[PDB]
Amino acid sequence: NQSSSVEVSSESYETIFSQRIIRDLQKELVVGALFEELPMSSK
Amino acid sequence: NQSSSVEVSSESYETIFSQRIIRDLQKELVVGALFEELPMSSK
Amino acid sequence: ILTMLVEPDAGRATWVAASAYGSDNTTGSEVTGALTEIHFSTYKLAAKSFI
Repeated sequence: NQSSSVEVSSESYETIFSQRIIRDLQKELVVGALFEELPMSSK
Repeated sequence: NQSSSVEVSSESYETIFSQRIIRDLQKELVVGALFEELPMSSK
Repeated sequence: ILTMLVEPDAGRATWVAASAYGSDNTTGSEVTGALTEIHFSTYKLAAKSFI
């Protein structure tokens, strides 16, 4: 703040750190799971 | 750290900001309170 | 890392003259102080042996 008579050590003590993680929009997946599956038990 | 596969955004998310406050060695005061007091009520 | 606060140095007031009693100098001067901080870390020591 650096405006009153007394000041804090640095901006680390003027800050609140949050453990919240947020993500943007991700491309939707379409072809990954639209076909039927053919299981195998050999090469 | 920046060593393993996953990292952290900044050092502030690696530090514990403690509110403990410590002070160095202060000069002692001897003359402040060695003489007796003379109370007054006027100029 | 670990960080702690360090208290600043000492202050000193002002002697006012009786002449300046009417004005705003009667308050005196302003004592100010900014905190400081210190940090600690570690190093790694290791040894190995095979049998």
